[PDB]
Amino acid sequence: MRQLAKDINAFLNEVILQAENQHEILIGHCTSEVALTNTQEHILMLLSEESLTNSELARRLNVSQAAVTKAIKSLVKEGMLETSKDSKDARVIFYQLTDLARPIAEEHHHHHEHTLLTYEQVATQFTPNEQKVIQRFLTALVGEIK
Amino acid sequence: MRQLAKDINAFLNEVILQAENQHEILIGHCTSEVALTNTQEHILMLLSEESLTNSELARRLNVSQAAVTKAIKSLVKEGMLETFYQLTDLARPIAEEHHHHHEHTLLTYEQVATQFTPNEQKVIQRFLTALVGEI
Ligand SMILES: [Zn+2]
Ligand SMILES: [Zn+2]
Ligand SMILES: [Zn+2]
Ligand SMILES: [Zn+2]
Repeated sequence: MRQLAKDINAFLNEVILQAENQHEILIGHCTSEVALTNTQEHILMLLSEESLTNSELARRLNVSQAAVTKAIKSLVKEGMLETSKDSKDARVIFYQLTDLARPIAEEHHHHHEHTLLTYEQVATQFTPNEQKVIQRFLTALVGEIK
Repeated sequence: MRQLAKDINAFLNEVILQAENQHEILIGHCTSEVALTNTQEHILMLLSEESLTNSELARRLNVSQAAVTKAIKSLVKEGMLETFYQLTDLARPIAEEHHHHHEHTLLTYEQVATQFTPNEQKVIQRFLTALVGEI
């Protein structure tokens, strides 16, 4: 058996461990001045863009409506979200960010960018030809996992 | 930005999705005729090998002691474990199935690796190590 087979198993183990039960991996520490859960921040990021329903948020976040419901209630309660109505949105009423939430959504967005840039750093340690090999590997691996 | 950077992010999300709550990914269906969580099966597998404290199990799976303990209490309630904790006869085929599932998983990764040359495999190895190093 090739060493790589064992490396793949250990790698997947490490990924899951690093995910810390969150629905996503982000590189480095959150820098927000208000401590919201990762899921809460991600919601603020998404809603800073799309005015989604709690049901649509749950599908994207891959969680239960209940969890989203709890997240939203907390966000409304903590003054991160408020109800609103305006000509730019078809919805009769939706949750939009308050001024307090703006920097949070922005920070979480920056955190996603930093995460992608980190993978960019990793990718560029390899030649374009080598990157292609790594691409083929991820495709074959993900094909067996799903 | 290199597309590979985005592919990496997409891949990690898929792994996390596939590992729903579990501490590990396994390939294919669990063929146990019993509806235990993956963590429960894994704990049975380990205890089928040797007696371990809940603290030790937690270090083995890299999960909280709370996670291990809850799994154990359920296993006891389902008649899989008894007082260290030791397997009952009901649990034995399950621990065996979970071990076979692991073997099948490694064999699948072997099949993946052998789609690449020895030199290509090294590249992929360096990649895995570099990626984890940054996480
Ligand atoms: Zn943050
Ligand atoms: Zn996020
Ligand atoms: Zn199983
Ligand atoms: Zn296992």
